[PDB]
Amino acid sequence: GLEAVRKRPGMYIGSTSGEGLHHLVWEIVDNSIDEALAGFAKSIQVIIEPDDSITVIDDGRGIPVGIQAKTGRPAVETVFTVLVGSSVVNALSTSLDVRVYKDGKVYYQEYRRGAVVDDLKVIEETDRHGTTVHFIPDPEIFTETTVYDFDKLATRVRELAFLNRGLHISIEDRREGQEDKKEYHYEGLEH
Ligand SMILES: CCc1[nH]c2nc(Sc3cnc4nccnc4c3)nc(N3CC[C@@H](N)C3)c2c1Cl
Repeated sequence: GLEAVRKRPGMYIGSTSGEGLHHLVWEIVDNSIDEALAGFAKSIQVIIEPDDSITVIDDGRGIPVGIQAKTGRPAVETVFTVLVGSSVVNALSTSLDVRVYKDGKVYYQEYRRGAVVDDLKVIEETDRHGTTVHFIPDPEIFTETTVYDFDKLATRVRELAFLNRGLHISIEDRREGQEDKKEYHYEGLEH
């Protein structure tokens, strides 16, 4: 399964250079965009964390957490563990954690180099809804660079806001000595 992704990442993300590093972000962001298209997500935050890890936060419905008859596993686990790019991001990260905010509960699971740490667990109560995915790209895969380009991300985030008119989407850099944030929103009929 995902071991094939770790051994031939070039076949899944096109490059293991800086281009592939940035592709990981879009693979997660695209899923949040799909949930905006479904009509439920209204805002997406992309964050470059101080350690060059990535957090993507949306306010959609939250990935389904119920057990599937075909797998006997929660749907959210399958999203990240079965090879449509979320599992690819998981495989090529040292760690990925998902929090699903749904029906008053926060459901949490984490993976390490693609492998499950523990069963999905309720860790908190919540009044919000959505999905938060955080990942640390694997330097064993991204041997050229693990350092993100804020302008590169910002440029595409702006493009995505335009193509998805009505969406709120932001990009934030939390790295030392260069903290920045840009927020984008193109108006619909209310304009
Ligand atoms: C933060 C990134 C994110 N946000 C996400 N938000 C949702 S919300 C959602 C999507 N589809 C549904 N279909 C049926 C019922 N509930 C749904 C909720 N789903 C997700 N899935 C599900 C399948 C795959 N596209 C990933 C994601 C993902 Cl990944």
